[PDB]
Amino acid sequence: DPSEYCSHMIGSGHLQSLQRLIDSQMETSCQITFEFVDQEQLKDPVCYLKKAFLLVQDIMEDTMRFRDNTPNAIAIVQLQELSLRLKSCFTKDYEEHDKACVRTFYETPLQLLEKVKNVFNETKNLLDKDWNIFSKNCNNSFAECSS
Amino acid sequence: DPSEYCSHMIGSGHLQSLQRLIDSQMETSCQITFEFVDQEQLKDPVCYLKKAFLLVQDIMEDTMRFRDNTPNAIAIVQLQELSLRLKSCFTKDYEEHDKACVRTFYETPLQLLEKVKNVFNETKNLLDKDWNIFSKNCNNSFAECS
Amino acid sequence: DPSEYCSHMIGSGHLQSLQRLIDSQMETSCQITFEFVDQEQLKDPVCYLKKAFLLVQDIMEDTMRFRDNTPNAIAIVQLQELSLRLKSCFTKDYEEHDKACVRTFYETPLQLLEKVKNVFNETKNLLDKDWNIFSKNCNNSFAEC
Amino acid sequence: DPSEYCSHMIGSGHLQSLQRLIDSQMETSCQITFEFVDQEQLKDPVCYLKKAFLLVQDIMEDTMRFRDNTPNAIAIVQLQELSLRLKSCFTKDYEEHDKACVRTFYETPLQLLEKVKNVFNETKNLLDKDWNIFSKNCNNSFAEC
Amino acid sequence: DPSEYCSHMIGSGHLQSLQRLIDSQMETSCQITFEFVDQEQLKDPVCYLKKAFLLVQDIMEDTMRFRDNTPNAIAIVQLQELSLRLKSCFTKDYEEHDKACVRTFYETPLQLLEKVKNVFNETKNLLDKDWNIFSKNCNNSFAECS
Amino acid sequence: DPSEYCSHMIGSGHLQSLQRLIDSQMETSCQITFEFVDQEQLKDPVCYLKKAFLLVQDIMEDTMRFRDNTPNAIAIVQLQELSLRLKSCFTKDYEEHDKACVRTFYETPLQLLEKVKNVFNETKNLLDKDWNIFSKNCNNSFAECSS
Amino acid sequence: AVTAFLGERVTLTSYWRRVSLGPEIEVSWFKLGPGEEQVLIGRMHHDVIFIEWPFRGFFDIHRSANTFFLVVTAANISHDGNYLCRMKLGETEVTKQEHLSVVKPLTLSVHSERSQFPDFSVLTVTCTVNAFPHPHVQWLMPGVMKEKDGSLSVAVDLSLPKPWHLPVTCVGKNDKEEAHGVYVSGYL
Amino acid sequence: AVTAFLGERVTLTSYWRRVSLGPEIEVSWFKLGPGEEQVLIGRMHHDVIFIEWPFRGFFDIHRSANTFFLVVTAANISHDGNYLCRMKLGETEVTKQEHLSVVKPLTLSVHSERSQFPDFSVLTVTCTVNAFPHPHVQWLMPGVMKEKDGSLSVAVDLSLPKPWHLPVTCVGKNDKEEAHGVYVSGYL
Amino acid sequence: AVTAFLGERVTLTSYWRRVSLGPEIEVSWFKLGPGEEQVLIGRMHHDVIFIEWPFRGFFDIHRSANTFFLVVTAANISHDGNYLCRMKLGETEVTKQEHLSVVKPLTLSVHSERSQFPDFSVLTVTCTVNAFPHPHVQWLMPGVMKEKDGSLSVAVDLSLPKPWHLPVTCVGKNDKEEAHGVYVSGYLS
Amino acid sequence: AVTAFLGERVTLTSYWRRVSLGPEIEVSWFKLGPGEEQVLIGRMHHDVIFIEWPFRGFFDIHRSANTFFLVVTAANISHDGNYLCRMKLGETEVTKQEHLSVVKPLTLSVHSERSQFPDFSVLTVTCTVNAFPHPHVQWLMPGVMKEKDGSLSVAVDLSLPKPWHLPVTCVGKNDKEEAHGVYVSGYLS
Amino acid sequence: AVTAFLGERVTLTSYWRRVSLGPEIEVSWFKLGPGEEQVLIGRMHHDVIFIEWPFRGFFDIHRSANTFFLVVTAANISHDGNYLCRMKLGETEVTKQEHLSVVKPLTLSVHSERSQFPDFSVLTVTCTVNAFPHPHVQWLMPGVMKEKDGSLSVAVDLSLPKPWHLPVTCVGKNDKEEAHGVYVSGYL
Amino acid sequence: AVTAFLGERVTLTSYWRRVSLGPEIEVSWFKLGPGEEQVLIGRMHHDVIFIEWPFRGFFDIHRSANTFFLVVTAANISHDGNYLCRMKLGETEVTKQEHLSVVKPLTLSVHSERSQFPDFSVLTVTCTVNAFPHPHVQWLMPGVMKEKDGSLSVAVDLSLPKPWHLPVTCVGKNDKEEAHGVYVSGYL
Ligand SMILES: *[C@@H]1O[C@H](CO)[C@@H](O[C@@H]2O[C@H](CO)[C@@H](O[C@@H]3O[C@H](CO)[C@@H](O)[C@H](O)[C@@H]3O)[C@H](O)[C@H]2NC(C)=O)[C@H](O)[C@H]1NC(C)=O
Repeated sequence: DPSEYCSHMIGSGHLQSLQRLIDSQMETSCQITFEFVDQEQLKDPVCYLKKAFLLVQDIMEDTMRFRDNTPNAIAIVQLQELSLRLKSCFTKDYEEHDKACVRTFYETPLQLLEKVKNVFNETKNLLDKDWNIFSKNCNNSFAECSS
Repeated sequence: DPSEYCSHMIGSGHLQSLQRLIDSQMETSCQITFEFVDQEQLKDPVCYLKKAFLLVQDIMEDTMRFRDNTPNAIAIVQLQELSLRLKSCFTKDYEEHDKACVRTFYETPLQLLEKVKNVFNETKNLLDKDWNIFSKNCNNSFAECS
Repeated sequence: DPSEYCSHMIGSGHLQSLQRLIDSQMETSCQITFEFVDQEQLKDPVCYLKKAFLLVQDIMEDTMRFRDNTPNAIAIVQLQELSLRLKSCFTKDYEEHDKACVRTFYETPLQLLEKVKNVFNETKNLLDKDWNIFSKNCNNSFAEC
Repeated sequence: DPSEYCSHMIGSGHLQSLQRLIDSQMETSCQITFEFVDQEQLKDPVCYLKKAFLLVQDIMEDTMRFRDNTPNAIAIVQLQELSLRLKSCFTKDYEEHDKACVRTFYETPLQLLEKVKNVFNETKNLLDKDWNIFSKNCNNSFAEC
Repeated sequence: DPSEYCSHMIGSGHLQSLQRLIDSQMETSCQITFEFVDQEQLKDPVCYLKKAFLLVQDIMEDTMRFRDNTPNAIAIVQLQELSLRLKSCFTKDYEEHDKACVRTFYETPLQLLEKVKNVFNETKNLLDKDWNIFSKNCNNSFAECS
Repeated sequence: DPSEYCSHMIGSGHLQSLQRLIDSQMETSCQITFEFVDQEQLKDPVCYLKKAFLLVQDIMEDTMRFRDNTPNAIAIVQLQELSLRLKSCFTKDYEEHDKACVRTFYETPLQLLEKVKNVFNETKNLLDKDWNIFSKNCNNSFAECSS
Repeated sequence: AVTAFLGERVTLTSYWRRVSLGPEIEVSWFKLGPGEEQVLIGRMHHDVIFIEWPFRGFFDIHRSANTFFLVVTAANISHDGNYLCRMKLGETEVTKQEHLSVVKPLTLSVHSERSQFPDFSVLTVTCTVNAFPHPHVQWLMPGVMKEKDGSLSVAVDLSLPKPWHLPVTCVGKNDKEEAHGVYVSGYL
Repeated sequence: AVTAFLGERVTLTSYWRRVSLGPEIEVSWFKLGPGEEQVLIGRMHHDVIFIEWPFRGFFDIHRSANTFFLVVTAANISHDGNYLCRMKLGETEVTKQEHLSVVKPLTLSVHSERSQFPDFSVLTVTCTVNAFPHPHVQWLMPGVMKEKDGSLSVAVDLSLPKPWHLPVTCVGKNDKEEAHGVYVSGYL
Repeated sequence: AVTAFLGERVTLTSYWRRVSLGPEIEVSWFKLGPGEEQVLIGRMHHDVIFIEWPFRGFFDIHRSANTFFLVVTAANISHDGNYLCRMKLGETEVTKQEHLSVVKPLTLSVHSERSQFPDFSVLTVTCTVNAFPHPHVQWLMPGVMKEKDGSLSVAVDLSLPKPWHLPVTCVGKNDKEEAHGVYVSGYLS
Repeated sequence: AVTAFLGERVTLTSYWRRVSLGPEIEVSWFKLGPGEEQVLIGRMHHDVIFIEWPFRGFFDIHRSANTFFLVVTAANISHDGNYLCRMKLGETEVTKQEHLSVVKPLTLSVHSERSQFPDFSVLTVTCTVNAFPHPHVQWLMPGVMKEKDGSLSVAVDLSLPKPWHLPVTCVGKNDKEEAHGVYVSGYLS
Repeated sequence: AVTAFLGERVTLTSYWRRVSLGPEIEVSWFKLGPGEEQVLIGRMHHDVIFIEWPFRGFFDIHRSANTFFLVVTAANISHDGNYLCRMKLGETEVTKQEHLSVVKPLTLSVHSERSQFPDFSVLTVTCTVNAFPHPHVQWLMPGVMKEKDGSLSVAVDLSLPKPWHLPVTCVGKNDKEEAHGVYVSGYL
Repeated sequence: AVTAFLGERVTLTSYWRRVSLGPEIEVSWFKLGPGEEQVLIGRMHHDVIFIEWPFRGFFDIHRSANTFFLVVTAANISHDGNYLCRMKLGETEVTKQEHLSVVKPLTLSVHSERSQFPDFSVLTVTCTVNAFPHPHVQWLMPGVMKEKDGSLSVAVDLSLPKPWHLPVTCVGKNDKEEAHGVYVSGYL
């Protein structure tokens, strides 16, 4: 169900826009909590990114809010649109692993943004090499959590 | 020592840059403490701005920090330079009134930005009407604080 | 069942004898308690007098005591007779009011005597004027107490 | 400084008037307190009488009070005169004994009157017999109190 | 069952042996407890001895112990044998009176020995006067104990 | 100052008499306290006996009492007499060692008597071999107490 | 009558009708418990007076002429109620019953307290009335506690939301006794 | 006089000489402390009686005719001493002084105890007298302690060696008051 | 200006001026005593908080962003007064002062008492105010006591001869806080 | 028969019959309780003594020769009663019983009181005896209370009408122990 | 975790998922108890915090951004257990459960006692461990008291006859916590 | 010796040198104190024993033959010290001095505590020794409290930074008495 166009969804436009969010934020000593997959439990590079990327999408609406019609709001609208188009690029794993490998972080908005950008950057690189990479059965990796 | 020139310093480019700082901030329930002019104590519009302006430079440096050569960082650099130019336009009031009319706020970064945008904006507008407006003697209004 | 007898039932000799009692008592600060008619409760002079009269009978027996055959004892015996002669000149009022308008007093023997004398003195005055005065229905007066 | 006057200084009219006081008082349980001579301390009849006499003067003023011009008031005024006439028939004894043999009593007005009457009644008796009887030196009697 | 013979059993040899037990004991302030007849309760001389004698055998065995074939040990052996012979001379009184008239003493060994010497000595003397003396009926005297 | 007659003072008569005391005592569980030299502190055979014997003499009057004119009283009188005659047989040591090597015992009169008899028996044996034995300077032994 | 306030000296009286008499009457006082139940306080005969130990110092008795007095030295709440005086001469007895009312004057208190959740906008004003016999509280609009001394306390709360409509008045009552507490302004 | 025993009701009296008067006299009672020192107990004028709080319930006052009474409800030892009654009519004053004697009847006790060293042969008999004002003890032959109630206790010991010469008598006294304690035989 | 009522939770703040800083600031809160003395309440550094034992449970400290909170968990009268917050980054120290006002809402009471000698005709009405900081009472005409909780009580008497001039008004004050007491009628006619 | 007075040291003994024995006997002393029950006071064997904790300081045990002593250090009323001593040598056991009598010397008191109603003429003289075991009181003519120390108190009243027949004699008893109380004269004439 | 030691300040956290919300969320923290009851600790809404009176001074609550903190000011043993945070935004409620482990570090004690009967030759040595939650003691071979502070104590005895095999070792544990007691020699 | 442990029955002895005497000797035992005072414990003569009231139940005295015994029924720390027995026969007195050592066996305790500021990385472990007469503690390296019972407590702290060098050993001593405490691991 993944096909060749999976290599040609995430563009440099999306990434540049992610850098924009980061570059525009005021530096504060301020912290929010959010979920994210922890790299200490999910070490396999493909599966970490597979899970991570899907998590970033369904966390986006709650964690990445800007005023409507603003450049960053528009950037977020485009990432979300892009998520829907990536649908068939990730094959589903066992639903028992939905809450698996996930953890909360009490960090800065800038630090949230760094994480999201890197998941994006790395998910794009993988897809550019192999449009079929995320058809990987990730169940064994997900079960290894919480190790 | 103010002059006609004062009417020509705060351009609408500055104000759009302030709006871009605002529009680009991510929405959190995050709050920060900063010191600013008490609008409950300084009601007089001219005197409020005279005071706000003597705080705006330090406010910027300590509260509005961006990564270098970033658009928002550059905007702050240009707002800093503007504030040197505008020096000429405000006549000094008694030093006894340096810490008067001031208040801490526990507010959102977006709310800080809006306060700052408003100073510049009203300072522009007042100055568009009268290049000499901020040569007002504000010693009495300051004394009425608290 | 009154008559024109009542006009001069109480003579001046009856009054002199009362004043004799008062004149003959020793002045002390002694006080005794006795039941009498309450003048604050019972302001109407006619009904006051009628009430007082149904009491001076017992009052005299219990409160005004002298040794047999003494001048003052005699004057009491006659005042007992006078009161027995006066039972027709006052008509009866509802028995429900037998204890009404009555009150104890903690007073001097002489003060008691002043009270008792004035019942007779004031009765005689009104009785000199109208002999039928104590046919007055006092049921309402007594009822106000 | 006695004489044969003293034999009949106190008449029977003086005694009748005393008994009149007693007869005319109301019987109550009132009690008053008064100083009189102590009969347990001072048993000798002659000296008792002498002592009592130096007291009935004041006793009467403070204890036997009646309104001016009353029969009983008059009888007191005369008993005051009688006592002033009797000051010669008793000779003085040491002043050191002015408070001796004396005692307060918490008693009835009538009981006081009985006391005062007996001073006069018993004085008269002894005075009828011997007119010079109260020239008796009572210094020793009083001293025994 | 007593007879003339009873007058001839306690010899003065026995009594000298008892005196040798006494004379040979070292003087200490040592005290021992033993049970004996209460002289305060049995005053009667004959009855006292009748009773003392029913105790003397056990008293000896438990209280007067010497090393074997020693002179004092031999003396005790001969006093034991004498007591068997003297059995005949005492008639038995009610068994109800076996524990009556008895008392514990907390005394010196020398004082124990003296009590024992006295029983034998007075028993000898009484028996010298009347071979039949200890056929006395002592049931009443015993009953008066306590 | 000791001479040959020191071999011929303590006779078998004295010893037999000591046995008599022992043999005549009633057996009791009774105890007295007395001083005696302890064999644990004074191990040297000669010096133990030298000290022991002298101690037995000046303890005799207080610990070994019988009624006057009794055979055992007479025995004790003779031991005491014998002590005076033995005077020059024991040469004196340093007076600082008077209280040395001595100890109390809480024992039976029979046990006291056993000890005394053995000191006697052994002191006699030594003297029979050497009338001069107790001229031994015992100061070194006495100083070793309390070891 | 009679009425005494808490802490006051008060007397109840009785008397012998024959004015000629006094000391010869055997007089006994009773405090009437609840109910059909009489408790001896004290007796008086021939000027000898004996007060039962439980009432000793709280009550006394004396006579003047034909008149007999029951004195309460310092009225307390327990003393409130009926009394019986039995008067006995030889074989003949007359009894007088008397009622004594003991009153404690009221104490009215007002205080306020603001809310701590969900905000500080709600002002609760509390009005307390202590009294005997009949404490009564109420707030004028746009249970009972027994104290150690026998008196009664009652309290009412009034909650005001923003903006507080001050002043507010509570009326406190005993019977005819009346006091007000008025809360006029908060501290801010 | 007067004399009261501990716990008894007792009255001190005073009076106005003019028999005609009574309620009009201002009467005040004082307990006289040591010394030249007067302490107000209570006042009476026109039949209003007020007792000072420290004496409330221990003293009361009443009047009959010209006669004034100071009643002590239950005499205690502190009440023993002098009293002053000041009587005031207009500008004129007369004072009466009265003495009150309070007596506590004596309690005599006897007990014995034998020695425990050097032997049990010595019998010590102890006689104790409690009283007010004047307890006194003594053994008939061949200091003071103040109690909480204000009374005094005194004790004497008698030691008997063997053979004990029993019985032995101690006499206890208050003033004229006298009791004996006699120890007749030991327990053995 | 921060004011708390007795029993309330209340918060005092200080802050680091550079908004991007927070956990790096060593923070110590002091209660200022009457000799200008500093008593250490507690310290904070990198979101590790330690509250001195005499203050434990009465005060707490937390941070959010560049802001440093002193929480008093239940304001009591002792807590009224000044506080000092010392903030250090490396060699640089800045201090902030904060005054806390603790207020106890006033209680106003009215009661009366009639005289017992020479007669019963004088009515004495009493008005009492308890409060903190400044209780004040006063009768309107035609000594300060210290309580165990730290509050102050004041009382005034008004003696009225017969016939009693009633009603009578009593005015009580804390600062701006105000209550009235009215004695309207006595118990007997 | 052994008797001790309250507060006295007192000794009870048992013994081994064979006089040459002593330290070898295992000795245990018991206090007998009201159900014939044995409560262990303490044990002794080879001059090692152990006293049970509830009895420590109140009882001690020692031996001399064949004799075994139970020392009660200060006799109190609870100690009155029986004791049992069990002695064992190997399989052979013998027991001795001992009763201890504890006695408290009697206290006799006299006091009086006159009546207060209907008059002061009746004199009531009171005689009281405290003791243990058997206090007894009695007035000579022309309920038992339990004290905290275990002793017993008894009292009798004698009411005398006027004129008072004085002197009056009171006789108190423990057992053989005897005291008299005489009331000789009252305070007033 | 989270684990706290006795006396430590410790913190439980919860959060709202929409990062832009904070004060709007109605927050309430509950201590969960045997076995389904929830006891309200306190509430927070719009930065108004009210801690229920029983938990006052023991617990506090504050907000940071979208993050909510339960502070337990000095962990005591009663605080060991589950907690529930209830977050409400109008109609939506989300719930978070959180467990706190309170731990009391172990105390190990050793002391000896020689026997007193029938002789003094037996040494019994005692090892005591107090901890929370799981104290456990034992002797290495050749009765649970519950304390006031909620902690548990256990003790073991070892009896050595002569001659004593010293040294002897006791082992005390909590969970992973371990200490030893060694008795090396007696006093003599 | 003689040495006794806390709580033990112990015995001091004295004797008369003439073995035939016993009861005749007047015996008295004294506790010697700071620094020359002699306090009479009790007396014995002719088998009569009297123990002074302050020592009653703590000490007793008895005789055997010529031998005299002081029993201290339950050795407590105050009993540690010198004793004097005075023996008198008419004119002759002989004296004997005797020392009693009371010993309380040591208790050794170990427990740990992690730091709370500026972080939780420091472990300080505490070792406590209570004994009599000479408690002494120390840590083997890679403040004397006096108790109610007269015994002494001492304590030492050791502070370990991360990473903790466990196990660590504490050494506790009395005199020849020795125990060790070993902290093997923390809880985590
Ligand atoms: C109000 O007045 C009554 C009396 O009319 C008070 O009751 C009395 O209070 C006294 C104590 O002051 C009681 O006496 C006590 O009795 C106990 C126990 O029986 C005794 O142990 C004490 O030594 C003491 O004598 C007395 O019994 C009691 N009288 C009655 C009739 O109950 C009452 O206390 C007063 N109430 C208040 C709040 O003041």
